[PDB]
Amino acid sequence: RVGNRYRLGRKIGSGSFGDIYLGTDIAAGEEVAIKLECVKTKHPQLHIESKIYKMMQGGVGIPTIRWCGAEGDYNVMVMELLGPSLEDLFNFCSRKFSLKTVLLLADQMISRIEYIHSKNFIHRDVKPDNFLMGLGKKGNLVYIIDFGLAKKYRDARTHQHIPYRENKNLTGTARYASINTHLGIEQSRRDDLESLGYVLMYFNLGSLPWQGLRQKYERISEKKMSTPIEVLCKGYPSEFATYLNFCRSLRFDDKPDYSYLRQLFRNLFHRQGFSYDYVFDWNMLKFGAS
Ligand SMILES: CC1(C)Cn2nc(-c3ccc(F)cn3)c(-c3ccnc4[nH]ncc34)c2CO1
Repeated sequence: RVGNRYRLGRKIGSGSFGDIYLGTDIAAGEEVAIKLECVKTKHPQLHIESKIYKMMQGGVGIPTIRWCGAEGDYNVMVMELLGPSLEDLFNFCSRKFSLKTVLLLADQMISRIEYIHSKNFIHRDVKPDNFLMGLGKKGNLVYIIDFGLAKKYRDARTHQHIPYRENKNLTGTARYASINTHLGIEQSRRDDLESLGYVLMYFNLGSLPWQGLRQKYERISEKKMSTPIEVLCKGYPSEFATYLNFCRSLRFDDKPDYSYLRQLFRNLFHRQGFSYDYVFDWNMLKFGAS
């Protein structure tokens, strides 16, 4: 048991700096997700993440916190249960998302990243595994999770942007990291959106060119810097190359034009003649016997 109304269960995976568990609400009977961090770690970070989660509450696509406290030898946070990550669905769709599905996700993922920025934070871990779909009536709503690597980019009181600086502690997934990260440059808002661009091309292509190579981080960096966007996005609509170029060229402290980025794909969504039924690839899978 955990807290007051939550029972513990399976270990379902590992988040950034912690372990994730299935939980069952005793009062309402609903299922929940629980994060546990051992107390005696010399670098405790669960409480920091929880406060960020609390700051994000009320926004679209932010998981609702049910409880957060201490039990036994663990700090504990309780989230509403959500659906599979975009990586899970990507594998279920044979690692191939249709252009319509990619654009549908892109619109929401940009707004999730914008909302976090609107709360003075940068995610710094933008990857498919950190986007989870909702459940039930929210089955078409993309959530954003795992604020363990998040970091304030402007002062809450004055909005003063953090200074341009060297940050060589490579933090985040290498495959989707911004080139600025590889060059040991402090991440800013442009870096979250640049990482998202690599995610979108990941969905389009099925694998990024710098896949399957401390040593590997340098190799990924070299291939990322040796890959022109024209080569990376060859065969796909120009908006993806336009999106990446806009994020890469964005100034360090500049506020991104989120609306322009979303409209890039929305206009392409309309021009391609796609229905807005909000039907994803995984809603079209067929099933049967073995
Ligand atoms: C394992 C990982 C790579 C990382 N991770 N971490 C969490 C998590 C859970 C509780 C919490 F308090 C903080 N994080 C979940 C998570 C899983 C299921 N339903 C959820 N709802 N909200 C979050 C969430 C996942 C999923 O993907």
